[PDB]
Amino acid sequence: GKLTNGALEASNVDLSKELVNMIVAQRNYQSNAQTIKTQDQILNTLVNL
Amino acid sequence: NGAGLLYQGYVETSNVNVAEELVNMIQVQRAYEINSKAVSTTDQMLQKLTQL
Repeated sequence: GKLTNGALEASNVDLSKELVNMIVAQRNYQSNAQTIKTQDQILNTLVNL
Repeated sequence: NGAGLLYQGYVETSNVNVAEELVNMIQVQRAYEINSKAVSTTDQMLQKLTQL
């Protein structure tokens, strides 16, 4: 393509899209933590008989 | 020829399931105790036979 002097290309990042994606990612991260806790207790009962 | 594939950066963990081992331990302990009880029964029977 063509060029243009006296100008620069931006970072093409929108905080609107990232903030909503950050919230979703955090919950997904929170959620999987339940499985470890669930798997931990489900094994604690068995070893303790 | 039926061989597998190679994945870099991975490792195959032991295929030991820690869940079933505990119930197997329970069953083994109970069976061993029952057999020991059978040994004790035989010994008691012979001892009371020979007490005459």
